Amino acid sequence: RILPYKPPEEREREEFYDLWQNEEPQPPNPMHIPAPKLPPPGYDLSYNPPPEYLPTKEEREEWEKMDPEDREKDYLPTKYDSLRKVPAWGNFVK
Amino acid sequence: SKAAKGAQAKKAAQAALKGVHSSTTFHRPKTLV
Amino acid sequence: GALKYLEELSKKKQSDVVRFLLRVRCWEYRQLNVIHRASRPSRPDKARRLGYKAKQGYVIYRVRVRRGGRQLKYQRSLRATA
Amino acid sequence: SQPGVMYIARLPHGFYEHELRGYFSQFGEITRLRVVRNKKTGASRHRAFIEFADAEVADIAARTMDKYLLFGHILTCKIVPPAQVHPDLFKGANRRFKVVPWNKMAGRQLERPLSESQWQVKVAKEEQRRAARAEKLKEMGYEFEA
Amino acid sequence: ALEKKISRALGRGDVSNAARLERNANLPEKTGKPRYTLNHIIRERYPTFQDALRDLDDCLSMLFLFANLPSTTAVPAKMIARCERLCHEFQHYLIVTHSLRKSFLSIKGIYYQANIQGEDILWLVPYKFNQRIVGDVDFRIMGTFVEFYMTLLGFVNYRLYTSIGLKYPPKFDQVKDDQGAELAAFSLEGLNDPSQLFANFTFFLSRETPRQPLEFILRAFGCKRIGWDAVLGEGAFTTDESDPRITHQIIDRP
Amino acid sequence: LAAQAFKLLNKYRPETKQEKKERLLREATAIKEVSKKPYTVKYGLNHVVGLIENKKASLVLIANDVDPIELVVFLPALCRKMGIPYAIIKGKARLGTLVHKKTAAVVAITEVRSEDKNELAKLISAVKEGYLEKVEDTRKRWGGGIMGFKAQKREEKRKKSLETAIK
Amino acid sequence: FKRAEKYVKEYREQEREKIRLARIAKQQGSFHIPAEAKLVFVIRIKGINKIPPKPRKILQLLRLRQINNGVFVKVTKATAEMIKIVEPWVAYGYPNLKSVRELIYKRGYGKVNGQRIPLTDNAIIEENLGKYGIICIEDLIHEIFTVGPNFKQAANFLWPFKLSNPNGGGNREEHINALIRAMN
RNA sequence: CACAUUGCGCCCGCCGGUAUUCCGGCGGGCAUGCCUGUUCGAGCGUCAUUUCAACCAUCAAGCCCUGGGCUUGUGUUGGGGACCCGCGGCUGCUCGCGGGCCCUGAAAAGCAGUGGCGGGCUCGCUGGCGGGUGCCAGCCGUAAAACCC
Repeated sequence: RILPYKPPEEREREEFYDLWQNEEPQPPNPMHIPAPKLPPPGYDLSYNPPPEYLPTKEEREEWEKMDPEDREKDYLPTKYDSLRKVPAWGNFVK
Repeated sequence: SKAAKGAQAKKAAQAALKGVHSSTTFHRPKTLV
Repeated sequence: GALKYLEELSKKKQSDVVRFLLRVRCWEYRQLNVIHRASRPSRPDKARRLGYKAKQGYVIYRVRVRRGGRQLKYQRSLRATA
Repeated sequence: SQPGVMYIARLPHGFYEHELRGYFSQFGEITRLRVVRNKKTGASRHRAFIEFADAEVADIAARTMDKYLLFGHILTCKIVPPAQVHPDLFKGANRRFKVVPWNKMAGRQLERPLSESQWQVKVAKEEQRRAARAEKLKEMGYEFEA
Repeated sequence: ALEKKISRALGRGDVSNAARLERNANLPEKTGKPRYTLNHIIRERYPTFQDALRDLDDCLSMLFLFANLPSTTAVPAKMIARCERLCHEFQHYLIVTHSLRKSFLSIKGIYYQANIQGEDILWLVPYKFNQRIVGDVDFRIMGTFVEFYMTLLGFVNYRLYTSIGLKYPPKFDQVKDDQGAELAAFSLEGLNDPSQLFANFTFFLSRETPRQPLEFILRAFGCKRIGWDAVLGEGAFTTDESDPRITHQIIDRP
Repeated sequence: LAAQAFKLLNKYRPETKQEKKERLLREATAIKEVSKKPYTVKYGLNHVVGLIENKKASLVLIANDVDPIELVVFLPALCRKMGIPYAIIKGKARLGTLVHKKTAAVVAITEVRSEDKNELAKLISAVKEGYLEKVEDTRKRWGGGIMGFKAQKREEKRKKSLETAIK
Repeated sequence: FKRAEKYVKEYREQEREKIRLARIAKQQGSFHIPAEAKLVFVIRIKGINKIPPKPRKILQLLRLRQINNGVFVKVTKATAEMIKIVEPWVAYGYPNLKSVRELIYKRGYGKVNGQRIPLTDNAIIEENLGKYGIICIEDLIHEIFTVGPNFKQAANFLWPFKLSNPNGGGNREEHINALIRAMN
């Protein structure tokens, strides 16, 4: 009726399924407003983009000088000669 | 001088014997229902 | 034997300790309601002797009734009224 | 200007000069302090004397730490009356008592070479020591040669 | 109520009862799994595997970022390890199925697009660096998101592996994990254009190249014979750079 | 003194219900497949008073906040009469968490182990000197009468309202 | 307010570091370790408050000033002496490759002009180092793990790793990996 | 809830009508005193909270005449008693170093005495030099060194 004594070391030593097991299509409710998907990455983002996209030094200076949360785009294209020279993005987590 | 010394001695005594640890209106708090 | 010590102490009522306790406790009861739940017996020896057990189900309620007479004398007691 | 002398006894091992100074300077202002130690070995005799600037401070400290249990030691803090304070009691106060290897000194003194002409007149003197040994051995009955 | 009881026992000093009530509380700090079971929430949010695949975008973005991120109180070390394990398992499914389609390199990191059951799935993985945590970044919100998406991706991987026929979860060895096998620490056993591009080749990775991205890409599109320097970790087919039976070798040194 | 007494008594705390059940299960399993006398802190007013009258208690600790007080008001006098060292500690909850309850009005140490006999004897000496000497100095006098500024001023007001002209 | 209990406590403690240091000095080379030039991670943790001058200087040299710090050191004879001296205040062991990767990537920083800079670009890596041939973070990892000629410069470049208190988690050999997992 | 009018509130859910918002209807609920328990609390009611913990070598290295033995591994509360000794100084008396016997709760009421190297402090002379210092939780044994930097 009751389990026998078992030592603490043995107790510590001793101590998945399909969610859609019965899956059926359901009507879509009309109050749900799905969040828009993020736009695909563009030609500006690549580390070695086509050279026409790159900004000039004066535009880069203005971009760096102007305060954050005030820009049309949150980045400027930058050409790098190699992936080792490609640095980590500063605002990834933010 | 003497008052400061006496106050320091009394403060040390109290620390040794007891340790160092030592709007306006009222409404019924909203408890969980 | 603590209940025996309390029995003798309660027999000594006008003694200084018991008189002091009865005074400050009478003031408390006068500040409280006329009938109120008492969390525990104020006289545990008397309660256990009269049959109070510390189970779930035994409740103690304290009550104050005005003393005196109605020159007519009531046949029942203030205990019965309480 | 009333100096106050307190006698502290039953001191735990490790309740030495600097610990005493720190604790009783938390209580007040310590002018002089001297533990009692053996000259033979630099070991405390479990008592000390603290001379405070203020008599009231000394009295408060003694009353607070009289019967204090510290590391299995019931301390003994009592104020010495000024009539019973011996005038040179803090003779080695505030100084650092040093541990001297007296045994090592006596040794290297024994192995230090020196002209033993006096040690040989002392060989004659320890021969009269043997004469005393002989007179105490006459009751014994043991005769020994040289 | 359980937390109040734990504090109550701890404030009394009953350490054994505190520990028992803690194992009853099932803290993420020890378990490595989310504190609450969110199975019914996932089931009601996505009544269809297609909907699950459609939010798998942000699921993978979250999970790769927090598999790369350091450890905090909101998201513990064991939970981060589980995030990494789930991401690696999803990568194995992509490698086996050749579901990976397109890739991209940007100043933002690396973008991957795959196609699972007709749905395009994108996600961004940061470069292997020390990601900066500056400003008022609240990890508790991101911790809640991480728990939700960990449960979601776990169920998604189960369904994927069961559909393909491989057994879930894959066997995972702490020995090679410690010796640094990353994706090479999982052995996939069964239950009882894409795959030709680099199939009959042999690749070697130098010490200056991104091992995890390059290995993912090559395993996804065919190359079954890949090696790297011993520093990069275990699982390399050949560690000797001098070995002449190597077709291509990757260099990013001046 | 509270810390030292509670060090010894924490070494001699009694078993929890979980620990007792685990022990009994251990011996039952052993029997399916000869012990010394346990030493614990004694608690309960009737048990402790019996120990005191039988001079089995070596140390007694009495909580200060017992209500009704009459349950422990005689205990210091009884302990002094029987010659048993006693002390009054701030805490029936401290005492009751020393035991595995909500409140202990009084606890006692009767016998300890040989590893702690000297510690117990030293605690007896410390308690008796550094508490019983001061309470022997001040235990037979009345307490209270801690009149503050407001109370004393009210009393000059009363005295000047009564003793001056009319009563 | 400091208590007499504490005063006696540090007195007896300091007595025991004095005795232990005396034994180590007299049996110089007490630690019976086979002669191998390998890597050990050393984590400064909580210990006895009053550190004697010699362990204090050794901790200063090893940059283990603050509690919960981490340093990579090669096992030489002087290093073995220093670790045996400062054993009470440190936990040391043999790191594995995954731990090295996690420490350098997740909690890796760099020293420039006496300023902590996070290891965010191989540009700063190859600007500080690189005259020694260290072009990338994985080259730094290569030196540290497979200790090379330039381990000293690699170690001086890496700022001490400021770990976190174990969130529910002498020579410990491979279990320092578990400790690093707990604090990383 | 309400002289009870087949009228009006609030919570959860459902049904029918152009219905996510509107109308009507339907179902399950919402009295007081008190008991036991659950959970959420309030109190210038009371208490605890600056951690008196473990942490030598539960065996190692070197050896010998090959298998046993040896060596090294420095670690001791204090005080007292016309008691019994051994060796160093002292003209001598005696004083030290180590033992033999006994007593005492981890007990206690001046007795402090041995020469130095470095560092700290301070004063004079021309950063430097020379003097002092009941100071060293630094060492050593008499010079000096080490530590230090």
